[PDB]
Amino acid sequence: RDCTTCDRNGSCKLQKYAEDFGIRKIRFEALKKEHVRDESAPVVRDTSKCILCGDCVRVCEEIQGVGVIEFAKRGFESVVTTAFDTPLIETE
Amino acid sequence: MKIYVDGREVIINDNERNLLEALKNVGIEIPNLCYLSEASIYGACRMCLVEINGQITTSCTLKPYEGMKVKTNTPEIYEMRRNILELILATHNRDCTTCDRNGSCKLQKYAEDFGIRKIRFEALKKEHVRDESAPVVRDTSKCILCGDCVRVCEEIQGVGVIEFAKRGFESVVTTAFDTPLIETECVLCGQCVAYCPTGALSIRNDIDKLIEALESDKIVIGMIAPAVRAAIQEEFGIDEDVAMAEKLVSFLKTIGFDKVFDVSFGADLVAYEEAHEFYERLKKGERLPQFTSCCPAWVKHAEHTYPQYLQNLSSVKSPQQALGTVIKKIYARKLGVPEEKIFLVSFMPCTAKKFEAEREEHEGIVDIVLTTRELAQLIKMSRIDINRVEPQPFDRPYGVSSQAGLGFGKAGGVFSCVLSVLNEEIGIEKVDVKSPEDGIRVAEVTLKDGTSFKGAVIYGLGKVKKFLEERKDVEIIEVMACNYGCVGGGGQPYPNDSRIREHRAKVLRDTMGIKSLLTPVENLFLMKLYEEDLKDEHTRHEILHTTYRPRRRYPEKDVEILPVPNGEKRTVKVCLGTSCYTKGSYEILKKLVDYVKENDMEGKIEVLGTFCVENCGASPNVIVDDKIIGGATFEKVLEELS
Amino acid sequence: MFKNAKEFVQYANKLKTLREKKLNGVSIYVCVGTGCTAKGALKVYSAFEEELKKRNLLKVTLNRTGCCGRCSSGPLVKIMPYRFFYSNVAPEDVPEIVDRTVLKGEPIERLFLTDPLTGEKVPRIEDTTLFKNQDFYIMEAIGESECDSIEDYIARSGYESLVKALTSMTPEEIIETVKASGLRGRGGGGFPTGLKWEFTRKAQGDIKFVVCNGDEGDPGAFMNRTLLERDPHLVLEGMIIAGYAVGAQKGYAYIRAEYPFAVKMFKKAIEDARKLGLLGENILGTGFSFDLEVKEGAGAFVCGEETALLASIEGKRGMPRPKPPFPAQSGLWGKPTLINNVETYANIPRILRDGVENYRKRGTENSPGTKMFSVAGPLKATGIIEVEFGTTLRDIIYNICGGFVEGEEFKAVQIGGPSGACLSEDFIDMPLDYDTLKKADAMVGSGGIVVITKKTCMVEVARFFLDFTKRESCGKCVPCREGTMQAYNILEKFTHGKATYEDLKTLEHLSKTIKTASLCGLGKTAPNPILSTLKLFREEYIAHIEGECPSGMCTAFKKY
Amino acid sequence: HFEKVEEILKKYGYKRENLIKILLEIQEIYRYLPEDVINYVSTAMGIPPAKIYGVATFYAQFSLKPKGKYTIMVCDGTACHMAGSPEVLKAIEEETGLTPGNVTEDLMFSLDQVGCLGACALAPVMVINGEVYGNLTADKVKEILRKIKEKERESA
Ligand SMILES: Cc1cc2nc3c(=O)[nH]c(=O)nc-3n(C[C@H](O)[C@H](O)[C@H](O)COP(=O)(O)O)c2cc1C
Ligand code: SF4
Ligand code: SF4
Ligand code: SF4
Ligand code: SF4
Ligand code: SF4
Ligand code: SF4
Ligand code: FES
Ligand code: FES
Ligand code: FES
Ligand code: FES
Ligand SMILES: [Zn+2]
Repeated sequence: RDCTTCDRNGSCKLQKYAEDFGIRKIRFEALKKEHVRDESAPVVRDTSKCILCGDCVRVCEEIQGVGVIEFAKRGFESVVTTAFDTPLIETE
Repeated sequence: MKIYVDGREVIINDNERNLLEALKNVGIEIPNLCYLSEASIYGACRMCLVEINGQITTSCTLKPYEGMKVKTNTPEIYEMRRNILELILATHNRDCTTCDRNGSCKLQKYAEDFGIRKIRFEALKKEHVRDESAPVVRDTSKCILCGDCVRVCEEIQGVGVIEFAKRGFESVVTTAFDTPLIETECVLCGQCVAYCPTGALSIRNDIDKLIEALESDKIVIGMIAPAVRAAIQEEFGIDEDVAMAEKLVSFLKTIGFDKVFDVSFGADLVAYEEAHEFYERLKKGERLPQFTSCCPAWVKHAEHTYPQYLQNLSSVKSPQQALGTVIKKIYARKLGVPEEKIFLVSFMPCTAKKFEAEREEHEGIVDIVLTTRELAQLIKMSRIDINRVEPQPFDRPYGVSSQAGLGFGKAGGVFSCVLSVLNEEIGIEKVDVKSPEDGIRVAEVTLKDGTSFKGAVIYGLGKVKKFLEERKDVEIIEVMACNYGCVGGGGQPYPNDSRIREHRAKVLRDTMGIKSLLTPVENLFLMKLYEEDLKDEHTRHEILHTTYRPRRRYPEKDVEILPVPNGEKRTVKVCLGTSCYTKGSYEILKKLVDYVKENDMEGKIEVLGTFCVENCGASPNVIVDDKIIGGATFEKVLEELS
Repeated sequence: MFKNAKEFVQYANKLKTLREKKLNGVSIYVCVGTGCTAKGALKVYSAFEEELKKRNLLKVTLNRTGCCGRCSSGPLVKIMPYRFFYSNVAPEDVPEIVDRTVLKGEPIERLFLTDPLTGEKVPRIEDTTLFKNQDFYIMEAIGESECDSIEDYIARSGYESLVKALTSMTPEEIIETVKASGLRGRGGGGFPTGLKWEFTRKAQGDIKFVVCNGDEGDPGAFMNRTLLERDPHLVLEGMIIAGYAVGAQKGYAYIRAEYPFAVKMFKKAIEDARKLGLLGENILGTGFSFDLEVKEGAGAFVCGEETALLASIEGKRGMPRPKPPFPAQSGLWGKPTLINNVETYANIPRILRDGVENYRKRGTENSPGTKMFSVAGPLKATGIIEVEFGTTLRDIIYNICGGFVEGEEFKAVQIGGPSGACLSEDFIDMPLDYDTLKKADAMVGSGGIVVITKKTCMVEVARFFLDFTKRESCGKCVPCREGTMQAYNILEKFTHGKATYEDLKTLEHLSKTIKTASLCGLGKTAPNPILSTLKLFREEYIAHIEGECPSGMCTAFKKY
Repeated sequence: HFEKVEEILKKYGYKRENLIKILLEIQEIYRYLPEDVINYVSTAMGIPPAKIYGVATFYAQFSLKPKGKYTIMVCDGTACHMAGSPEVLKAIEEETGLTPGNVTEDLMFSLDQVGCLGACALAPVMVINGEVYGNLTADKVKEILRKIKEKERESA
């Protein structure tokens, strides 16, 4: 939850619901996730903002035919990433 | 006056204070973080940089002169503006999802527009303050130190409970000694929140309690304030709408409210009671001038500032408390259900009503008070088109009200309602209204028999002091803590400027216009309530009357050396003044500290420090069990401790 | 003298006679100015008191004098009939002084002043090479003037200029002569004082104010408090003359509460002047009224700003505001206010007594007069010195201060504190002036000087100055409040040997923002040390980025 | 029931222009600015407490915590800083476990870093209850702190 330095700031559905639902506190603990940040390529990845909707995976595979990003691990550790967390500039 | 902006001819205005305002009037916007509300000033953000004659300067403090060449956009100015914004954002608590200004924050919009995506500066730590003890919540980690709240509380509200403290990186807007806002002289008017451009000042959200109550087996009963229906339409980007209250009733019933009532009925009841109380006071010529008690912020202000006028305050409780007590004590019996089974929800435009509902004299009557913004959040969660909602009337028997009752939502409402009640009981020959100042109105009222009085209406706290000091020719005074009355309350939708408040007052006037019955007595349900329930004066007093007590700070705030959080102890306090320090005081303190270092395994002894005890010239003074010793020394404090 | 100038002249002449009578006899002066008292000047005065009383031979007079410009040379004492100068006067050898000198008069070689240049001992300070190398115009009668005596000041021709201005001249001609003299603001800006007086006088308003800025504007300078403790009546006379010139009926002196001696001395001077009639409802029966009051400064560097000073005097937080409207039109409580430094007011009566040509004989064609400084750092002779506006850094450092201590070399010099400049050897041979060096990225400043040696790290100097500025910022505007702290963080990163080139570029680009976008002068000059050291000592910053510190002190990497 | 404070307020006539001087006097009397005392001053002068708190926390001479029995005043001026003041501060910290602006548990020591004391010839310079120790080093600072600790501990 750091919207000032986000590209979806002002055009984020989650931000709009957080505003509308009146969420002013979180009684749920901010559990620690093995988040992945990548800045090697012009396309920048940051899994700490990911809601795991899966749209990017479908876009890359079905629409673009590359399929370089895909769901990895499972449960609370579910993450959309590249094979072996390889930097994007080093993949296909 | 014609000027050149970026090389094109521009006509600004004949006489202007500064280049920034002149260009804004033209329609040329210079980014800045100084103009944030009506209580804003210029000079702090430093983001309005323009170039003129080679040197860069702020446009908010530059006088526009004819034939001036100003470049508002140069690479140097871009670099400087981005640097300033990054400086602001580096130390700003950037959690917008849980912020109360999310989606309506200028700083957030600038961060979006300036493409700030990384913080080149360190997010350095400050000694931030987090005050959640009052319905007004303070979080200085989101503060941009614009100073609008200070000016609002001092120049507009006249309380001055929040001020700038420290300097430099530690600069913070706070109360004295970081005291919790609940324990200060704060009246909880919420105007600082209404003017705050960030989430630093916010209202305590209580939606979770409402949801858990609705989910339970209790009978949830809601009542809406007159000024809530005149402003809720702003949150959805729609224009004025009469019948807003009825579609609000429809929505509330849809989400699980068993009964929804109108606080305007309580307003009419309060006006009736206050009219009779005021008439008795006049005919006896005692306890004058009278003060209305409908504004809890004004009540708390009087308790803090005018302990002598606490007997002149109206005994009648506010419409919220009056109607809530009526419900809990009469409607529950009429429904044959225990009072524990009813959950009373109050939808108000005021942050001080949250405090009033928690007052020791009103305990257990109103369960939760939700502001207009919180009701708008409730509507937005459902995602229903409230515009398309079919209206339905308020539930009976507390659903109908008179035009005078609905007039309570704006300044001059309770006085007008009282005047209507008096006119109906005993005609009014003529009312002559004067306007000494912007927010002060004085009326000259003559009754049919010949007994006349002067009643004054004052909206906006901070105007009360001068009027009470210089004017003694009135018998009844209406005080509203917020400008324009409750239409500009702390809990109203943001922004909450004066133009929006005037539009809200116009909307409330239009809503009043469609009311058939004009005075409280014409309200048949109200006369019924008196006939079968409030017949005798004993129950009427126990139901519609309250008491007021003075407020004075009780601060001990003495130095804590080796404190004990709780439990039976000895609480030894050592004087630390210069006179006592002159011989032995600090050395005795060292002896006691070492004694409790070797002895006093438990919290039996509390070595404590206190300032001068007004016993100078009598040797070092050490307090024991709140007793004076004089000539204190380690052996004497020991034996007394024995 | 409480009626007209004739009795004042009679009083002054009789006091001159009395002063000459006392001087011809045996008398003692102990420098009780700051620095000497730090070394035990008060104990020396007490020793003289007790020794001369137990022997009970007081026709000797014991007096307290002000700073004599040799603060480092121990407590300072001199006997008048034979003007011998004593240094490092321990309280233990005072009986020796009384026995050997006061009664007989034998010179004491062991207790004289050394000479750093020629390496010898001279009996008299007036004959000392350092004394000759200086130019004393404000500092008069060094070591033989009573700070706590209006009587002595009058006996030294003091207060004559104010009488001349009142009885003879009119405010217009006073302002004209001040403008012609070319006196420039000593606070550091150098703005012509005559123009400021004209601005204040021409301002529309019956009631006006005169304010004195006692602050040194530097955490390493003590020139202003030294001047105040030396001759409080000189500053008092300057303030009264300024009030008469600009038509003010009220004056405010702003002295830090941190200086008990200066505050007490100025209060005593004001009380004495009021008692003698120089202040009150009617001064010298000329129809002109004026009073003065000392306002204690609770301590805030930002209070040296004009607007911040005005806010502090009124009892508020010392918060500056956009300068226009200037204080010369709407200052204290909205009334016109004249704000000048202490040394400016000290110069005023000196200019009035002398002429314009005589005043301009010293200095240059743009900056006539003298400049009192305060040299510190490792040097043979440190303290308070006065030089004309034509000297070079080398003259002060070596010829006047005697040079560096054996085993210590010159690296750089600070000339204006945090807001000043960092000058290396390349600019040492530049004549001090408000214009000659104001264009070469430098400034004479308020008057503080500190010498930086080869064993001093310039990155550390920048970090220290930025830490000072970060602590001193009032927190009103974003650039100063935030950027000063961020720059201090970056400099701390450099100091701890964990900085990078990106940090260097960030600091460089943030300094320009701080300098340009800041509201007042505190933030505008906040990055002056960073810019100075970057322009003159870039290789040291680069070395720190490589974990070297060629000066080798930053305790961040060693013995690995 | 405040008497000396009332005397000061009457002396300066409840004028806010004299607020800083009043606070100075009150500090010299109480050794600091207690919350109760300035609440009383606020009530007497008709000025909100927040204003007095803002003024008090803006200036350095005002302290909200009691001064130590031995108030240490270390010079942080330019000459003193380059002469080894950080070493003096580190020695003070490692000997008494405090940093500038803090006080010890038993109020025995308090520390403040201030500007030039006018004795740069003695750089680094330290002041303790008006006693100035010049040409200080870590060894000397520790020696003098230990000596004063023994002297006070004696009590007698
Ligand atoms: C942070 C700061 C501190 C200052 N300190 C002083 C000072 O101590 N003495 C002084 O004369 N001017 C000081 N100044 C400059 C004055 O605010 C301003 O120049 C004033 O007009 C002095 O008048 P003068 O030029 O006649 O001396 C300071 C300015 C700033 C921004
Ligand atoms: S799953 Fe893919 S598209 Fe969806 S939020 Fe995460 S990164 Fe974005
Ligand atoms: S005030 Fe709230 S919404 Fe605005 S930037 Fe800060 S956290 Fe985000
Ligand atoms: S709620 Fe009202 S009284 Fe309280 S701090 Fe805000 S503006 Fe001041
Ligand atoms: S709390 Fe809000 S209104 Fe007050 S200074 Fe901070 S940002 Fe401005
Ligand atoms: S005027 Fe109305 S909204 Fe404002 S504090 Fe009083 S009751 Fe609340
Ligand atoms: S530059 Fe610094 S001292 Fe000057 S007004 Fe801005 S924050 Fe205050
Ligand atoms: S608009 Fe903010 S400083 Fe000019
Ligand atoms: S100082 Fe202790 S009783 Fe006053
Ligand atoms: S204070 Fe004594 S010579 Fe300077
Ligand atoms: S710099 Fe410390 S006494 Fe001068
Ligand atoms: Zn270094």
